[PDB]
Amino acid sequence: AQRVTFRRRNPYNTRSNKIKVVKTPGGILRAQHVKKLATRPKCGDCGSALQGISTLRPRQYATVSKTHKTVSRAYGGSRCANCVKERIIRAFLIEEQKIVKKVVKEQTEAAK
Amino acid sequence: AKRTKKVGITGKYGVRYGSSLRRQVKKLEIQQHARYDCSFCGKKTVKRGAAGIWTCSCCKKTVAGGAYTVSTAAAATVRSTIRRLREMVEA
Amino acid sequence: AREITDIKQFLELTRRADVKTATVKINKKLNKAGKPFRQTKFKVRGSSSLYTLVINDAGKAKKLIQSLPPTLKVNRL
Amino acid sequence: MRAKWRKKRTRRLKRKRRKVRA
Amino acid sequence: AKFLKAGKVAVVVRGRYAGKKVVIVKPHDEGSKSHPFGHALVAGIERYPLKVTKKHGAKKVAKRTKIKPFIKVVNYNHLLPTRYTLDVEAFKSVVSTETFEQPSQREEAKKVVKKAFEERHQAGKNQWFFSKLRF
Amino acid sequence: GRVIRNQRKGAGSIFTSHTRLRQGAAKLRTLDYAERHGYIRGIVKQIVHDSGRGAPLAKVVFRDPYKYRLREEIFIANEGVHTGQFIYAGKKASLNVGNVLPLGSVPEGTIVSNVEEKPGDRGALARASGNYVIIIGHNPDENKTRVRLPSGAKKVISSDARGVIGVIAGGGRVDKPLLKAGRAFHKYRLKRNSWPKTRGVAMNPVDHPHGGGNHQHIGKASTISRGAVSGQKAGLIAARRTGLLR
RNA sequence: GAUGGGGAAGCUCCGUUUCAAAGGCCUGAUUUUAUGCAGGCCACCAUCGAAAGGGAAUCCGGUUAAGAUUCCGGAACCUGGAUAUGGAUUCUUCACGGUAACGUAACUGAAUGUGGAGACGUCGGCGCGAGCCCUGGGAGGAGUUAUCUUUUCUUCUUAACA
RNA sequence: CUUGUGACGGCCCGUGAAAAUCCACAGGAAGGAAUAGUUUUCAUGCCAGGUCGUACUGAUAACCGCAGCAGGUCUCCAAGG
RNA sequence: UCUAAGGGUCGGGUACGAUCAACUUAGAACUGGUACGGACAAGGGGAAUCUGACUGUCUAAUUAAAACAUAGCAUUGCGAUGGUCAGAAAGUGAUGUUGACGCAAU
Ligand SMILES: [Mg+2]
Ligand SMILES: [Mg+2]
Ligand SMILES: [Mg+2]
Ligand SMILES: [Zn+2]
Ligand SMILES: [Zn+2]
Repeated sequence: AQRVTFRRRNPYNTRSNKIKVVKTPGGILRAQHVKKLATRPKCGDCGSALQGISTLRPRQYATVSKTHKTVSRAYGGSRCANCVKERIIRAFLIEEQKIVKKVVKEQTEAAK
Repeated sequence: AKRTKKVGITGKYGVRYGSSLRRQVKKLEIQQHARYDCSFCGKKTVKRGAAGIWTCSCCKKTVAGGAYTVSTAAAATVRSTIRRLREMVEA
Repeated sequence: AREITDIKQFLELTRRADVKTATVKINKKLNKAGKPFRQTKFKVRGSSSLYTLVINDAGKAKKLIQSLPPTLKVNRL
Repeated sequence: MRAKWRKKRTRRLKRKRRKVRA
Repeated sequence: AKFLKAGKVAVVVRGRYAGKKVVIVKPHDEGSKSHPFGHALVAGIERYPLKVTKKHGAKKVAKRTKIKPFIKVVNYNHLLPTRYTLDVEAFKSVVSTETFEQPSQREEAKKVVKKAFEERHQAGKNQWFFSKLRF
Repeated sequence: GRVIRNQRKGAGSIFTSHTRLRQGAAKLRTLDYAERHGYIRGIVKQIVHDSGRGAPLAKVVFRDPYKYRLREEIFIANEGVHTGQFIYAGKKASLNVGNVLPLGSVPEGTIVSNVEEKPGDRGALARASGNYVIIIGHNPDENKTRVRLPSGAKKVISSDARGVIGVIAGGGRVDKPLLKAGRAFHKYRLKRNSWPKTRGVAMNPVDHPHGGGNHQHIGKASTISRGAVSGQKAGLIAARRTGLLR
């Protein structure tokens, strides 16, 4: 039934002043300030969370290696897999559309 | 069971504000909170986000529409006469 | 603050030219209700980490004790 | 970082190539 | 009729080589024991050769005309077949089902697939196959 | 006497508009070269809600023709525009909803919105929700177009002015009763400090022309001359007629 | 709130990117050498404004008459800079594996562009976690005991970091 | 019970900050091996981290109300019946 | 002093049995100086009239109201070289990151 205190000079319950009660090896209860939780990185197109990317505060991404921040695909840590797939499909199909459009538009005015 | 005889969603307003005002508010909130057919994915998944913003939960499209309904009659007749003028401009 | 689980990697760690100090800890442990055995912890102080090797067998534990280098300052406790 | 980090990387490579120049 | 033949060129849409152009050398419509799906035994380009102009004299040309190939089993649902085609005779005998599960054989097959791709690229063949799909 | 409330409003101390949560000025794309010799295609990325505004906004992305980069313009969303729609802006643009054709190149009876007064001010007319401008006639020699405004007025503007084809989204808003002083509070809380309104007849005579008296009454006539001065213009300014017509 | 400007007899007022010739950035080249001349890149455009907003990184035990997340002992982490060794990669120069979602100790990438994080209302119910509360057995200590009570109270703990 | 969090649902003519800062992707400039290199986003190893505050009260006696004034003054923890 | 109902987890070739743990409700006897939400805690109600629709606000230190506000209704001005308002002036401002489903005045 021990009661705890803030360990810093902020006495207010702000977003950066979150505490958690822990039990020390001395057998007493003590507050422990916890940092704010990280949000998962989002896809650029669909806006959903990228799978396989570590979830850290933005300064902490400079400490981890490249494997924790990337996937082994084109647009790896940036776009979702289905978004990359559909833009590959879109790219190939409408360059083919442009080829067919170009040959038809040259052919009609070559005939006329 | 049918809990209210006639007030429906305006039953949250109690006896306040007058019955004829509550009638208009009921008629517009039913349109405001109903679901609509998505013109792209074909499902009954379009809902209002804010006034004029109608987003589909399935295919994640977002259409600009009327304040309380997804399409107003003024916009319908405007789209009809734009289509008619576009067919006339080649003829 | 790190667990090391390999004997040969522990031996090559003990001669890392920044290691000065090791400590050997004896504990009385009970794996089951009838068997009080002795556990040895070999704690090697590196420059940024403390590496602990846990040995549950006394013959292997003492064999590591003569296997320690002589320049390494050891603490028996 | 990435900017001061790339500057530190090129500084390390420049120093290394200057000493292996000799 | 069916079109997923042993000489077609496709674009991979999933995996490490997504967006890369491959040539099918060995179709398998009714799958196998280790692959219970309709698949193929494609070979493709991981690193495309770069653009070559008049300014580069022969050293940058030999540097920029390098091709890094790969060989891969892929599902048909992870392929996008195209209208073009590419002749296969030089390496259809050296890439096969037993040349996988063996890194030495994969290395040896990738060497000769690389040699074939460089000779076809230094000849004026298949500009669409050797171009990079930009997306 | 004191300085009255509408006289105090022009200093802009507490009467400035609350613009913290607004997403930018909703202007048309600038009329550079592409928009007056051909067209240009952009993309609708998202349709968003604007604080203090009844209409939604559209974030349209174009490519800069002179530099490798992307430009993001804020349009006022027309009713029917969806995300992922291609928007065409220019002289040669096809006549569809959302396109940014100039007014000289649309036929009779066209309904447009976000209309420039002069060519180049990037939208001035018919910008509130549900409003639109109708093209009433053309005049090729001395190149002007007549337009019908939302007020019913008929303007004669240049034929090089641009307008977005269709009506502004979010129409029919004012048909819903607010029902609550709290709803009016939250409505004006993001616009400006002009609410609640104390009647001037309920004041003291130091505070308003209408104030004072042993009964709440105006005193003189409430129709005020246009030549009146500041502190006098409280009432119906320059009224041609009053009363409810039948 | 300066500057460029424009008012004002003037103390000063307006304005904050404006009717301005508004600057600095990296590679280097040269090794009379200093840092100009080879280059190339970029156009925000002062500054002030939160000990409750955003934000790199520390915990436990002990210690004083009076200090401690600050001292002592132990155990960590971050930033800036130096740097060598091992590992990795390469004669197919700049890695392999998995159908795939993706995995690993690593596994060049300038200019320029794009995306993400920072970065976000309120209420309601439901799920999960931590601490506290309640409680059983057991190992210790204390209390009541005419009678009764295998009883009443108390100790049985585990930090950051990996 | 207090508190943190997750997936949701209701509400709005209210849809509920900005910047510093950090990371990734696209691109392929340039540099590159064979008797040798290239890499320090992998591991280990080396050095440094300046300035100012830091005691105590925070209220029927440490603040403001002429004062050791029943007044006023923001917030965290919260046992059993 | 009892009764009844409301569960979990394990068990079945190719209907049930075992174990464990909850406070919720309903009912029945019996009993007492008819007491029992036993202290604490805790609505007086009805029939009408005047007035303001309601929630809300104000005269800090004599007036909290029927006063003010309010949603609703209606009128007026204004298409930017503009309406209303500011400034001694200005290459000056507020509405205005605005445009008649808007702003301003009643
Ligand atoms: Mg990963
Ligand atoms: Mg106000
Ligand atoms: Mg009067
Ligand atoms: Zn995506
Ligand atoms: Zn849909």
